[PDB]
Amino acid sequence: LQIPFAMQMAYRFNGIGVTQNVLYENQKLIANQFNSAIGKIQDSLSSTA
Amino acid sequence: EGVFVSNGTHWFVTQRNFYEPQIITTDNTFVSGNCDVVIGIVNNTVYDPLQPELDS
Ligand SMILES: *[C@@H]1O[C@H](CO)[C@@H](O)[C@H](O)[C@H]1NC(C)=O
Repeated sequence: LQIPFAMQMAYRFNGIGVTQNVLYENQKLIANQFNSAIGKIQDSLSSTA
Repeated sequence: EGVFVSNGTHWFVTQRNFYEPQIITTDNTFVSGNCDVVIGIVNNTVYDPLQPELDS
């Protein structure tokens, strides 16, 4: 069933017991923290065997 | 506890796992802040079930 990705992430926030307005009010920060955390994994897997 | 949906012209709340549309009210929704922050918010009326009793 399709759903917009920020609305899926808002359901994940309800699932951990965080009220979903906390996602929509911080969405730009949450996306930047996710994108940066995937970047650190490229660096770890590039640098270290 | 739900999701907002539209049939194309009108807006409803519904439960997430089974389509059952309901009028959007102060009781099936909660407020947080103003409309300037949320990416993709839509203008619609939210009904207040006390107001008909004050109109009486
Ligand atoms: C979806 O993307 C369009 C541009 O393609 C934008 O105008 C709109 O505000 C976005 N809506 C949501 C719910 O993110």
